Amino acid sequence: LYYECYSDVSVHEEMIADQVRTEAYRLGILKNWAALRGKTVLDVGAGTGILSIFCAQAGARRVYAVEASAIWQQAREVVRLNGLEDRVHVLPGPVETVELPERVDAIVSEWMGYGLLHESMLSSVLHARTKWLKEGGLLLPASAELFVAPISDQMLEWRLGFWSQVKQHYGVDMSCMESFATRCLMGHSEIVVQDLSGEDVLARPQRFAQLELARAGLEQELEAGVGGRFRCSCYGSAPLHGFAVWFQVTFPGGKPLVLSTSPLHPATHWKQALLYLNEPVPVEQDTDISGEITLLPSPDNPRRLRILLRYKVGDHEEKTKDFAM
Amino acid sequence: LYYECYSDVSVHEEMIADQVRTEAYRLGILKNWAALRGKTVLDVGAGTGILSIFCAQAGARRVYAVEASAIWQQAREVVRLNGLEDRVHVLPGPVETVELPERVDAIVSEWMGYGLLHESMLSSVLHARTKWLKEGGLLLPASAELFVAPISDQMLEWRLGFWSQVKQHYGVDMSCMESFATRCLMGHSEIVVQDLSGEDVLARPQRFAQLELARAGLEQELEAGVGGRFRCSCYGSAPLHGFAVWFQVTFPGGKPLVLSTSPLHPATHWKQALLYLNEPVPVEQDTDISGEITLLPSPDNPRRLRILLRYKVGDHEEKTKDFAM
Ligand SMILES: [Ca+2]
Ligand SMILES: [Ca+2]
Ligand SMILES: [Ca+2]
Ligand SMILES: [Ca+2]
Ligand SMILES: [Ca+2]
Ligand SMILES: [Ca+2]
Ligand SMILES: [Ca+2]
Ligand SMILES: [Ca+2]
Ligand SMILES: [Ca+2]
Ligand SMILES: [Ca+2]
Repeated sequence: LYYECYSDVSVHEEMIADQVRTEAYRLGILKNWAALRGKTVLDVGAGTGILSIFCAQAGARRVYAVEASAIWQQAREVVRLNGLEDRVHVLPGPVETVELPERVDAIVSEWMGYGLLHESMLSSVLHARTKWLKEGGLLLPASAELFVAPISDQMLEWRLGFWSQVKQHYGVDMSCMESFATRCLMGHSEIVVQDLSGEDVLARPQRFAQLELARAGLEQELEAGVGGRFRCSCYGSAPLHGFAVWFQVTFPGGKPLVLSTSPLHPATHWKQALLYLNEPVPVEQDTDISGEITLLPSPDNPRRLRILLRYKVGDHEEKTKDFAM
Repeated sequence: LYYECYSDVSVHEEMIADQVRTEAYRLGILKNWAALRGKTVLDVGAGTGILSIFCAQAGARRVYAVEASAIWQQAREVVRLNGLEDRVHVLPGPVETVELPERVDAIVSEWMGYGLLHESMLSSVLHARTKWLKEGGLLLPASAELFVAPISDQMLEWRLGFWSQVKQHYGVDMSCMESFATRCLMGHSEIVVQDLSGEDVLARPQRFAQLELARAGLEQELEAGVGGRFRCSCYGSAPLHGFAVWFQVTFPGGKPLVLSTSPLHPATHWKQALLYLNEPVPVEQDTDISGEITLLPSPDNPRRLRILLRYKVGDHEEKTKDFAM
C-alpha cells in the first residue's frame, strides 16, 4: 500500500537526531529528578513520546503525553515497548481540550519553533499551565532568551559574488548578474532559516528579550509583540547583510542547563532566523549599529512569525523592514 | 522594492556552478570548432546565454539564443557585456513559434532534466531540428544513453535503522518506529532525486536505451515510452532498496566527450532518479535481478516524468511499480 507520511517521519527523525536538543532535554529532565520524583507530569506536544519517557526515567510517577498530530499512535507504541504503559498515558488531540484526571506537578515541553515563535507550542504550554499545573508547579524549560547580531553571511557573499567570478573560470563575463542576484536573494521580506557560524557574526550578540514562562502577563506580551532595542559596534570591515535572531532556553539546575541555538554554539535543527537587508551595506571596525526588533503574530495566523526590524547603521538614516515566515 | 525571483537565480546559479556540466559544454562546443566556424547556431532554451557565448567563442558567425523564461533579459545583458551584441541575438518566447531570419547549421542545447526527461526541452529541440536545422546540420550533444542499476542506498539504510539505534544513544527503545519509517520513506510511488555514490551500486549498471537525437521517429518514441529490459547479478549481501536511473550525453569528437550523471562519476546537479521498492529486499552475491524500465509522459502533462518499473529479484515473483515525479 502507499502512504503519505514522508514529511512526518522526516520531522521527527530530524528532531531526535538533533543530539544537542535531545540530550539537553534528557539531562535537563534528569537534573530535576528531585522535583519530579514520585510526581505527575504533563508533556505538551509529546510527538513520538521520547521526552515523556525521559520523565518516567527521572522518576515521575505518572506522565500524560498529549499530542494532536498523527504521530501520537507511534508514541503509544514506543511507550508500550519501553514497559511504561502503566505510567505514561498518550492522549490524542490538542491540550486545550484534553481531559486529565488530575492536575499535574510539572509541565515539560519542547515547544520552540524557528525564530523561537514560528509555529511554536508556547500558547498551548501557557494554556496548560493555567488550566492543569498545580500552584507552585514546575515548567521545563523554565525560560527563554532571544538574541540578535549583525551578520556578514559568508555563504550569501559567495552567492552574490559568484557572477563576477564566472569570467575567471569559464571566460564569460557575467558580472551584470550581480544586481539581479542581489534583488532576488535579498530584496524580499521573508525570514530565512539558515545556519551560520561565528565567522558570520559581525558584532557582539545582544540579548533583546527574556521570557520567564511562568510569569504573569506573558500571553498578552506574545500578542502585543516580544522584543526590545539593541546596540552594538562592528568588529571589522565587511559587507553587512542583515541580522540573525536566535534563542536559548534554560532548565533550572535542580548550574542551570542551557540549550542554545547560537551560531557560536553547536549546530541544532533550529538553525538561526535571518533578516536580510535589501542590499549589503559596507561597514568598518567600530561602525555603530542600533535598532529594535519585535517578534509578532501574523494577522491571519498567530503562529506564523512576523519580525519587525528597525535599524540604523552608522550615520545612515534609520530604516524599517517588516519580515514574515 | 521587493522581488520574487529567488528561485530563478538559484536554478541558474546551480547550473553554472555545476562545473561538470558547464565545462563539458564549453569543451564539447570547442571540440566542434571546425563544424561551427563561420556558421550559424540556434541555442534552444539559452537561459543566461552562457552556452551561446561559448558557441561564438568557438567561432560561430551568428547565434540565435531563444529563451522563454524571464531570464532572457539577463542573457541579453550578458551578451552585451561580452561584446557580442552584433553576433548573438536573444529572442524571447518558445522556440516553437520564434521567427528566425534563416535556417541554421547547428543546434546547441542543454535540454536534459532530472531522470533525463522530467521537464526537459527535448521536444523543443526536436521541433527546432525539424523546422530550422539545415539538412546535414549538427546537434550538440548528439545522443543520450540511459542506465539503470539496483541500489542499496546507504543514506536510506541509515534512516531506516536510526530508530533501532535510539536505545543505544538515549536509553529509549524506538525500534517499533522502523516499520513506520519504512512505509513513509519507501511506500509511495514518487521518483526521488538523490545523489548516490559507487558504494550504493549493487550490480553492474545496465544501459537500457540509447537516443540518437537526429534519428527519425524519436518524437513518437518519446510519446510511446523510452525504455528497455535489463538483467544483472548482485555484487554481495545487502538490502536492495530499488533502482537508480541516470543518463549521459555525448558530444561528437570533431574521442567523443561524454557528460555523465552516473553515481560512479563526478557529481552533477542532476543527481540520479531513484525508484524505491515498497520495502527492502535482502539479496546476496549473485542474486539475479531482471526487469524492464520505461520512461513515459504523464497523462496531464507530457513533461512530467513517469517511470514504469517491472522487476524480478531472484526467485520472487515479478512485480510492477508505477512511479511519477
Ligand atoms: Ca519541536
Ligand atoms: Ca545550511
Ligand atoms: Ca537588552
Ligand atoms: Ca521588551
Ligand atoms: Ca508553515
Ligand atoms: Ca538545464
Ligand atoms: Ca544528497
Ligand atoms: Ca540494453
Ligand atoms: Ca527500447
Ligand atoms: Ca514541477
